Amino acid sequence: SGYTPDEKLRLQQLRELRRRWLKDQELSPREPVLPPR
Amino acid sequence: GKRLFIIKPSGFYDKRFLKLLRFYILLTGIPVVIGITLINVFIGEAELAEIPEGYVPEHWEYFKHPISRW
Repeated sequence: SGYTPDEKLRLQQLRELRRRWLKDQELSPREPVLPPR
Repeated sequence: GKRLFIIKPSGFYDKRFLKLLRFYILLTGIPVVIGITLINVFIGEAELAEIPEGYVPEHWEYFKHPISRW
């Protein structure tokens, strides 16, 4: 059989947090702030 | 588009050590190389000659390079 409902809920919440963390790894257009060389 | 942050260890301290090592080596390396070049060009090396009769050389007159004699 498939997952339990508790396994499904934990997987859903972990996937949501993982996708938020992976989204937060993106770079801002101003980054990197290079010093004047 | 789609630029990701790359997680890497702190490379600041290693580069700082390498820069300090290079600077403190070169700080006396460059004057010593310049001085050796100026010794070689303007002072120059000695020339082998037979001992004159009745003359005894000093103990440092048996070497060729000026720095070795010094």
